[PDB]
Amino acid sequence: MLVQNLIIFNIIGIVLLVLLNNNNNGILNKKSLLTIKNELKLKQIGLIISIINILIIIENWIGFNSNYYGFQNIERFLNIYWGIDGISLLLVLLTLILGPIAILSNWKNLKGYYTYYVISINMLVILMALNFICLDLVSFYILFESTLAPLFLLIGIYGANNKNKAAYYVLIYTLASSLFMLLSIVIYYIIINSTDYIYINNIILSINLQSLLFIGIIIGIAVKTPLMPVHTWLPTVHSESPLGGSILLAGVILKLAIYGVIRLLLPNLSEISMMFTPIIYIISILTLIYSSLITLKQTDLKVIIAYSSISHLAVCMIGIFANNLIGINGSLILCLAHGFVSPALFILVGGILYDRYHNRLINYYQGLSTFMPIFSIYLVVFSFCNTGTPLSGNFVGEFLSITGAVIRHPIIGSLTAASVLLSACYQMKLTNRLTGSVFSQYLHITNDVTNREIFLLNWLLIPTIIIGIYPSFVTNILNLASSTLIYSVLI
Amino acid sequence: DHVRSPNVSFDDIDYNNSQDLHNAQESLLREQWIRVSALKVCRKALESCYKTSGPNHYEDCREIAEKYLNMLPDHRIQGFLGYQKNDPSK
Amino acid sequence: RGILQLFGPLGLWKLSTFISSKLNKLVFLNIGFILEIIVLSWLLIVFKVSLLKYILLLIIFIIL
Amino acid sequence: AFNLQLEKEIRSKIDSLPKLNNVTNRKLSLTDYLFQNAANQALYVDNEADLKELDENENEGWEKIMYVGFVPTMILIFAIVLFKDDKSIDEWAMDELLLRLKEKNLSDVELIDELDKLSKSHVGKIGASEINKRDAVIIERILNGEYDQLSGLKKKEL
Amino acid sequence: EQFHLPQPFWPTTKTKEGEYVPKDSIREASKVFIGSGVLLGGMHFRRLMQYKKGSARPGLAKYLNLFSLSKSQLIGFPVALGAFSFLSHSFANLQEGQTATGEFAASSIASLIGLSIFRTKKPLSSNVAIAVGMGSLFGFLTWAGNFNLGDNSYRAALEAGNGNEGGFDNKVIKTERQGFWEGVYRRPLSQTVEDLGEGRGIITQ
Amino acid sequence: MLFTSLLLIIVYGSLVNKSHLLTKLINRLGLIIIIYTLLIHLNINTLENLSIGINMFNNLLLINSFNNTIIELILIICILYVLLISFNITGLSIIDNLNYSKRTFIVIVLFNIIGLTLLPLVNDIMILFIIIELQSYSLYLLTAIFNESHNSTKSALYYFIVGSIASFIILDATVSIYDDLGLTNIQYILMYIDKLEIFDLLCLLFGLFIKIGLAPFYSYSITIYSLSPTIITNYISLMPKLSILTLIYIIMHYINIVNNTDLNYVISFLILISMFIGSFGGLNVIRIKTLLAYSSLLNVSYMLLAILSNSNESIIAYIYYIIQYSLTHINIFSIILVISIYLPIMNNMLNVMITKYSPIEYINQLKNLFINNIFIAIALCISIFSLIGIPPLTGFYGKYLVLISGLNNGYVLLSIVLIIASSISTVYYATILKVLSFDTLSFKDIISNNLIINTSPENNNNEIKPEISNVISYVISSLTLIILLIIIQYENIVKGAYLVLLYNWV
Ligand SMILES: CCCCCCCCCCCCCCCCCC(=O)OC[C@H](COP(=O)(O)OCCN)OC(=O)CCCCCCCCCCCCCCCCC
Ligand SMILES: CCCCCCCCCCCCCCCCCC(=O)OC[C@H](COP(=O)(O)OCCN)OC(=O)CCCCCCCCCCCCCCCCC
Ligand SMILES: CCCCCCCCCCCCCCCCCC(=O)OC[C@H](COP(=O)(O)OCCN)OC(=O)CCCCCCCCCCCCCCCCC
Ligand SMILES: CCCCCCCCCCCCCCCCCC(=O)OC[C@H](COP(=O)(O)OCCN)OC(=O)CCCCCCCCCCCCCCCCC
Ligand SMILES: CCCCCCCCCCCC(=O)OC[C@H](COP(=O)(O)OCC[N+](C)(C)C)OC(=O)CCCCCCCCCCC
Ligand SMILES: CCCCCCCCCCCC(=O)OC[C@H](COP(=O)(O)OCC[N+](C)(C)C)OC(=O)CCCCCCCCCCC
Repeated sequence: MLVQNLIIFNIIGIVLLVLLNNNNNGILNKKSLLTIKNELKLKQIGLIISIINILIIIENWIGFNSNYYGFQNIERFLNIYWGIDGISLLLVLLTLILGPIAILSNWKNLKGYYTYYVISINMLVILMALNFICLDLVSFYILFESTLAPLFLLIGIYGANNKNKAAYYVLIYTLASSLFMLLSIVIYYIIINSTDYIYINNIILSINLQSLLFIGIIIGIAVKTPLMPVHTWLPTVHSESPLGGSILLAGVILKLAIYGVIRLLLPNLSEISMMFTPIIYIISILTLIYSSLITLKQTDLKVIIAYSSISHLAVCMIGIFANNLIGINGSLILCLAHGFVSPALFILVGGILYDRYHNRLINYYQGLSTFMPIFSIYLVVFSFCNTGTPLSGNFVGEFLSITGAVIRHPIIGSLTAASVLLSACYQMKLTNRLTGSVFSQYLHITNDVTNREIFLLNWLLIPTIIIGIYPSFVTNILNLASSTLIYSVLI
Repeated sequence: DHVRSPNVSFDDIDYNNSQDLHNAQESLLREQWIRVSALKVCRKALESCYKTSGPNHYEDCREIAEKYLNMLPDHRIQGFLGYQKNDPSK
Repeated sequence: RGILQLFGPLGLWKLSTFISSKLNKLVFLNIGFILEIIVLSWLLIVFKVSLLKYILLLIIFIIL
Repeated sequence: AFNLQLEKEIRSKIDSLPKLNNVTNRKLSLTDYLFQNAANQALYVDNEADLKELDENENEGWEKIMYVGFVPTMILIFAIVLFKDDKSIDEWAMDELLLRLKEKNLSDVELIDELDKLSKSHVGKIGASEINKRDAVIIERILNGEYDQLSGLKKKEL
Repeated sequence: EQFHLPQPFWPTTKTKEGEYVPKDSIREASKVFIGSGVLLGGMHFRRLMQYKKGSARPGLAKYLNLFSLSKSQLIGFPVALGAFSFLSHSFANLQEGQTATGEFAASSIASLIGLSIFRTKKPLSSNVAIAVGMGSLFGFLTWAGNFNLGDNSYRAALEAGNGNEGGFDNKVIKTERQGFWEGVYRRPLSQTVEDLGEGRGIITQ
Repeated sequence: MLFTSLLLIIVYGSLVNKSHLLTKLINRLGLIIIIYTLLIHLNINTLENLSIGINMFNNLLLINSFNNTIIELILIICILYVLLISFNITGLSIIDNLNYSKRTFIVIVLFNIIGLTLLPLVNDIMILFIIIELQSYSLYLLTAIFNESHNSTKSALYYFIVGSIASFIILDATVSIYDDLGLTNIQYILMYIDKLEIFDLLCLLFGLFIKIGLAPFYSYSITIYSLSPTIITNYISLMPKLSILTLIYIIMHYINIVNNTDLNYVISFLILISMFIGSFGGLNVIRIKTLLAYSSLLNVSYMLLAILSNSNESIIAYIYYIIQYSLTHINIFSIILVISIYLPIMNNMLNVMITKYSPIEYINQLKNLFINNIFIAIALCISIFSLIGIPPLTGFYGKYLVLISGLNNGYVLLSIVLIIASSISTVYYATILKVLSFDTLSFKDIISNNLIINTSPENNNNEIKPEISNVISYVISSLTLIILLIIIQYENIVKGAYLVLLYNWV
């Protein structure tokens, strides 16, 4: 019911917006009536469609059993089996909640073609949401790569000055790396004749073949989180992509890599994952430490936030490769907490400052608290969330991820605690400068945060603190789903 | 109502039976969560004994503390994949 | 901005420009050029197959 | 509510000022954007561009959708995580542990007395808390024997 | 105890100890060196005849310039190919078989020897950069099993019963390790300890 | 039907007077002939009956369910191509009159269709040589149909010389086999498959590789496709590959009986080089047809990997890939022919000269297509994304099915190289999309009355005048939606490819 309704309804929504806005192309040269107020009616229809998608997952959430082991809502549609568990359910809801936020963040800061942008946003959201409910490797890859087509055009049309560089980077870094993941999927379909999740989870392959399959998949996953040294696409893509593209990229697209570990590595390549964990920890720890020190020297506001996202997703990778429930739950909570804080920091840095001054150079901004006090409150509040200050979901995710690493590997997992210091070094260096000293001589006094931008900031802050104070809303759903990923034989 | 664990071992089933392997996987998960429940109850006894005994906690709670330190290494979730995919006797 | 660009976009752009410039010089309408290549390929039939990797190394030398 | 007679007044008055860049009783309905003749739609925009030309950050057109569709959706999400009758695996396991204690000790007068008087809401509050309840024998029996059956599923040893 | 690292290597037939009669490296390199120098030198003097036959035709001259080899390339190419053949066979004899590391070493050295002859007017570091790139390509070629896995392919394994045609059965446990392309339902726990070792959740905590 | 109706059309064309309308109506008669040919062929040939393989004409020909599918595909694609010359592509006489100025255009196509359909059926070396000449000669005559064009004639000279050298190589291979065995029938030669020199058949494949533009013989095809008129380049770049690749598959099916791995290595060497040239070759080019020529070279390398592996998974891969690639090829050239109507007109640096044969010649003539026609621009984006291999488009399943067959046979290197080749070629595929759309916002509010389409008049100023003709618009709509929505019927289509057998049986 879920997948069938989520696809059929959105196709009707896509066709409806095309029919209304393209009925007058034929040398009418008219003035229409939907083109008024920057295509307000067409924007409103797409905004409504995004909210309705959140209602569809809710109807299937009411019947979700947290005390059932296995996939639920098992459905067949387009010759593909679709199912949900505790892990998938939360990631689907996170993906769909950000849909309205992506549209509303670009409500009035596009030069034109609002119908195209709204369709692409709703198209990106559904394809990413469907990626959490597929039940085979090939369906995972189809949805993993289908987002590249709209994302490539979204950046190149609505992007910043270096959009051409950013569009090529996202298309080539992600497509080339995922084709290595396709090689591993083809091998599974050749030797086992199926790519079904449950079917492949029960098969033990030779330790040499598991190594080759792990490397193929990890290449696709490592580029998309991203990890060092294949991370160089992300800062360029984030600084040039539109605000809605940055929100979806920083809120959902990066979380597909962690879900890739949960599906494509842990239950099917269990023996070889234990072998690779020290290598994963070394790569991730250096990803965390290097990205934090590199973030210090950055001079672009939207690139600083982009490098901040890489540091925290290294911690998510460390937690998910811990072989205990504490690390796995911590990595998942950190994924959800990051899914709200990171888009909020892009709205503050690339959606409020950029929409007023159209410059992302750090040297132009200081003392903003004198004439933008409301902006400074949200900037300061989200900065402490971004560094894992307690009472925030980020801390609960970070503390359990660090604890899970220590339990997994006491010696090298202890280096993960540098996230506490290093994240505060670069994040509070930027915030201390935007809110420090006299109001900048290079800026003219203008409006403070508007009602729309207050609304976006409030509804990204609220879930972060609710999860931070009472994470059992999330841990109860994840408890039985996460316990299946642990591999150990104690005697 | 309160569902119950379908006690089913990997050692007594054919994995080609999809529903039987599902039960053995669930059966092993539910027995590990109960041991986590038992460990927390034992830790509850340790905390109450420590608070009440005051300076007598070393002697009064000695066997409770000894039992908690023994159960802690293995009264945690281990997953079903480890025992499903490994035969200890071979 | 250093080694990850050399082993990345900037480095591959220079490699692509060098290779594509070589290949652009090989597309021109000339009877003698295509006849020589056709007759040269007949050596793959004559040569024993163990020599394929030496032909592969020789071809990469000619790219330079 | 196109009201073509009203636009003619609006269009004419802007003509009384030939210079450029030197109404609240107006509204449109959903059926107008699709059924007005091509001539009338042109007139409305020509006024709207010129009316806006003759001009903070409010009435942008999103407030109704987000506060009727989105905020209730998050409230419904908040309600579900609060008041949905869903057991987690850890909450199920504690209930199962108390159930097996009852079954192993049917002949126990003391234990079954506490188990029956131990209400379902305080099952997860066993120990020291504000609730005044008797679980001393219940805790005593759990510390005595092991009520899990994990040893019965691993039939292969070294 | 040794570290337990993953081993991502495609299956290859392993010669039994006492097998692998070595190949004469000098003799094999002699045939490649002499045969290449004869052809390259012979084709050089054949093209000089085409030059003399016509030099007022721009079409012929353009095509001849593409295939023209400099003097240092007419000597360097046979030397690089001869050194490659010698070093590839010499390392293969050392290792009782051909390995990707042996081919990486043989190709990079052969490239660097040739590059230092027909690319004299370039910095030394530039020639080493190409030689490392050339050596990596041939090492990758050997790692992937040359042009085809042959008898080690899954199709070959499936025809020999070493595939997964019959399916799986958990009651059957095998002391010997499964085939490269074979999958099983359950494994001996001793094999897991051999692969992973004890520690972080295997046997002990 | 083809042969009988060709004779009537040959005579009828020479009887009536010469006018553009009459040639256009004669082209429509050619459309009816191919449709009747398809209906008659479908009425008598069925996959279930032809599974065994049926000999015809004293065993000179051998049709099976694998051959039959390609014959129907050839007839279907030829139907779509004739719609281009039988209906208006743009509607403007300065551009469309070219397709109606040659009365022998339809005659040559019917001549070539006969050669295309018979070639996969050849069962004798004598008839193999005869048919491969019949197909080649018609291609030369089609390449030179515009004999008042300097580039068209120059291409036909290049085509004739290179294709005659390949034919001599093909003839020389068959003469060597006849000398060895004294036999001419393929099935008789199969009885001595273990004793004839198998590399005598590699020489036969080498001549076939020249005719499909494989590396190192890729140079002439890249040159010819760029110099020929866009209507000619559309046909000659696709049609020879449908038949020759099918014949190569059948020849490689016989070669695999003896399992000569040395022969497998030489072909793998040609595939490896063609991937390198196909991907790196297109990176620095400015002509769209030169870019598509490298795309053709790259997609042929992908299919030849499936042909080289030559297993049960290879039949499904090759059959599906050839069908979906033909539709993508047809769709792209249909759009390129249409969108010449949006070309700006002068009223200058680099002295760029554009001719009537190829109005769209450079990639940057596709600029602002996202503004001029959004639906067509999206249709072109969907096709280009299919060539890239973006799921769930048809091009994704083509690469997926090719990889399955290649990796199942142990071709680890070629599977990795093609996936690297796919990433490299994505750079120049994306450049088309960058030209189409990336400057939309910085150019949306501009006055463009200098287009070719603006030269057309208007009927009444009260009617609605469609900007693109009915037939060409419906074909682009149909093919684009098939490419986009293949996920709906992919399971049923691949089950059909399971039934196509080439002496599998059991
Ligand atoms: C800037 C953004 C704006 C937002 C900022 C403020 C965010 C809102 C703050 C609250 C966060 C939401 C978390 C509370 C939601 C309710 C959680 C809950 O369900 O409590 C259940 C609790 C035990 O559950 P149970 O025994 O099973 O009985 C209920 C059965 N349905 O049953 C109970 O006993 C309920 C007890 C609730 C106590 C009030 C909680 C409010 C927070 C105060 C405590 C916070 C922790 C203390 C921190 C102080 C600083 C260290
Ligand atoms: C009286 C004298 C008569 C001379 C007749 C020959 C005319 C001169 C031509 C020079 C010799 C080269 C051709 C030699 C024969 C063809 C190769 C061959 O068949 O192998 C012979 C030779 C020895 O190998 P052998 O092991 O004895 O033969 C198998 C025995 N079971 O194997 C070899 O080692 C031959 C050397 C080949 C290696 C160099 C060629 C590769 C580098 C140059 C490439 C040329 C251009 C590339 C062409 C392909 C382009 C796509
Ligand atoms: C004996 C005569 C010489 C042998 C010629 C062999 C011809 C057939 C071999 C296949 C290559 C077909 C490409 C077209 C043939 C090239 C014709 C030619 O030789 O011209 C040389 C050409 C011009 O280079 P240039 O230095 O500027 O001109 C010389 C100036 N005096 O320089 C070139 O650009 C040639 C390189 C063309 C690109 C070929 C690359 C193929 C792929 C090789 C790498 C394979 C990738 C996989 C690697 C991993 C495995 C190790
Ligand atoms: C963590 C991220 C990982 C992802 C990164 C993966 C890519 C790693 C590869 C990095 C290597 C490329 C980057 C450096 C290349 C720079 C090229 C160059 O600068 O040209 C060198 C030279 C021309 O000289 P020039 O550039 O003008 O001046 C010298 C400047 N010092 O000309 C040359 O010497 C160039 C060498 C000639 C070409 C050799 C061709 C070898 C075969 C092609 C290589 C690729 C093979 C692919 C095979 C499948 C293709 C389908
Ligand atoms: C869930 C599966 C959905 C699949 C269907 C995709 C949508 C089809 C749109 C066709 C109609 C059309 O081209 O219409 C154009 C519309 C709206 O443009 P507009 O602003 O009104 O145009 C301007 C007109 N003015 C000037 C009058 C205002 O653009 C879209 O819709 C864009 C969506 C597709 C972008 C991503 C392409 C990726 C291709 C490969 C996908 C894997
Ligand atoms: C396999 C491990 C994971 C790697 C994933 C893939 C990363 C590929 C590198 C990024 C390239 C990129 O983004 O291409 C985009 C760049 C843009 O360059 P630019 O910034 O505009 O500078 C260039 C212009 N200048 C210098 C004048 C300012 O085009 C290129 O350079 C063109 C070369 C394309 C080569 C692509 C091959 C990909 C092979 C992948 C497997 C080896």
